[PDB]
Amino acid sequence: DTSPVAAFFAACDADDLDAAADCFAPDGVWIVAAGPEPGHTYHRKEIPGFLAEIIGKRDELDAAGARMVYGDRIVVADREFLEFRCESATGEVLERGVDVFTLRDGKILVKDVFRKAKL
Amino acid sequence: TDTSPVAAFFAACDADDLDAAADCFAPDGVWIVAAGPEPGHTYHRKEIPGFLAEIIGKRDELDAAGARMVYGDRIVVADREFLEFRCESATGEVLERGVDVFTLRDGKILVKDVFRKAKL
Ligand code: NA
Repeated sequence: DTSPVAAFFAACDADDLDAAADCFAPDGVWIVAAGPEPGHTYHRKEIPGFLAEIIGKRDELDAAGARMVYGDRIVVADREFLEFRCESATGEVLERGVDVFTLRDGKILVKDVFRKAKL
Repeated sequence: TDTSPVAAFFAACDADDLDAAADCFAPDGVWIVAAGPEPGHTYHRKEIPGFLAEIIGKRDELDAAGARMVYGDRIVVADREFLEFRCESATGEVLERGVDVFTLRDGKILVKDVFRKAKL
């Protein structure tokens, strides 16, 4: 499996944040679900700092008893699709969404995050 | 015209045949909108006709305001289709953006699961 998406998640589980950032193309972006665009585009120079923050949040939520549950990673041509949800210790869903990846030359060109929301 | 119930659903909407649109859903099919307490809100089959009527009225006013829906290509795999969408103003400002995840069963839509970008 040569997917940079698989490589990205393996890097994050190993806490190898430099290897995780290197799964993105030189012009790659990470577009989070919330922000003015709507959404917010993190450019490549911003991904290391963002990764550090989200890995910290992952560890805190894990310590608080929550867990991330991923669906099947689905690949079609140059796109990968991945559903996810974070559940608390009670099963309450804390976040649910889907990642849409666009790949180019074996690197992540776009990680585009979409979410469910409360009112 | 593709026989996929996703293609059929959008064809019926464009044709303003809202009964035909709803019948693209399985008898136990659901439409999970992006926002609600779940998070999201699950509309069951019997509630889909009333919800469809609302969004079509919203579509018609946005269309009259010069906005347009721009759909990606339907990406088909396993028992599922993925469809990105965005609503743009007459000048290209993005008003809405998201992706539909369709779970299919026996030629009907079992789940339409809507995910979105959001402003703060
Ligand atoms: Na078809």
